[PDB]
Amino acid sequence: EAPNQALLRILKETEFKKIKVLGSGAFGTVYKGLWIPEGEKVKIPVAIKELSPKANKEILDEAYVMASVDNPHVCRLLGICLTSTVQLIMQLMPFGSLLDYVREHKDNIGSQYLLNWCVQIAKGMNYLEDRRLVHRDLAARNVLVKTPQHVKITDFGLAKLLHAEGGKVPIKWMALESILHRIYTHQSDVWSYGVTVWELMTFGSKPYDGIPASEISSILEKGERLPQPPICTIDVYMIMVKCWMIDADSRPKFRELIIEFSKMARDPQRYLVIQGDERDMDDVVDADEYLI
Ligand SMILES: CN1CCN(C2CCN(c3ccc(Nc4ncc(Cl)c(Nc5ccccc5P(C)(C)=O)n4)cc3Cl)CC2)CC1
Repeated sequence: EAPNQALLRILKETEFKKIKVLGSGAFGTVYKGLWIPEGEKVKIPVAIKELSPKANKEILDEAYVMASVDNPHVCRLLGICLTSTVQLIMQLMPFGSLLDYVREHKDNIGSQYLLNWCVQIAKGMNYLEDRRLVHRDLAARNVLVKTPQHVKITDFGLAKLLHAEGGKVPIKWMALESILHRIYTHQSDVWSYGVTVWELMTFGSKPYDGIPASEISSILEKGERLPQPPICTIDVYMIMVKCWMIDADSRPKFRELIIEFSKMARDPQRYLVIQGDERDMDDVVDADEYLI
């Protein structure tokens, strides 16, 4: 396989200011912050993630993956910070996760935005497929909003470079072959993409709500799937159901999903039916403009 010439960038802690906690949870807390490269006269809005030798081992594996990807629909790592427990410095996505955003603004989200997000997530995933990377945890919570017009895929803690494995994982986004056999493919990412689209089309509902994860395996086996969303035409709902087929070779490819959702994005009202669809920081630079 080709040699990975990606540059790991080490960043000085004295160059960052942690401003507020963006989130806390199972992982180490994520901070909003400012990165001021010395002598460069730029202020770069960043998100800093920190969770012990087991912690540093897991965070440098994610830094390995994120340092090796360069696409507009994939979250970008700026560098790492050599703290006793290593810090991941990434680009700040000001609007949070697409899951939260779609819930907070459901009364103002139209069909043009929903289908454009579907195109953009598929472009991210098609890029990860070109790089032989299996994300394994695609979900609306792992798609971040830079602007409502631009979204990027952001969580690589489970990603693997093509997969058999052992460990904890989110069952309600997983392809049935993964639940039963711990197998993962780009095609099983397609299954989670369908669930992610369903999360968007229902303005942020939880799949298989109030059903134990232990039950999900046999619900899927008997032939059951997630319901058609109210806003959804059979055209859109059929694409989801195709991602949830049993034969993984039968599900669509990410390059085909780009085409399909792109076509539906030219006549959005024909494919999604939503009521009232028609209706000192001077030196700040976004990470996407600060190159080297
Ligand atoms: C209902 N209230 C009203 C306020 N809303 C919250 C909205 C969600 N929040 C938020 C999270 C992230 C950003 N930007 C951001 N950029 C870049 C990154 Cl890497 C990032 N990572 C991150 C952050 C927190 C949790 C998890 C992660 P992960 C594990 C996906 O890496 N986050 C901006 C915001 Cl606002 C905080 C404000 C919702 C809650």
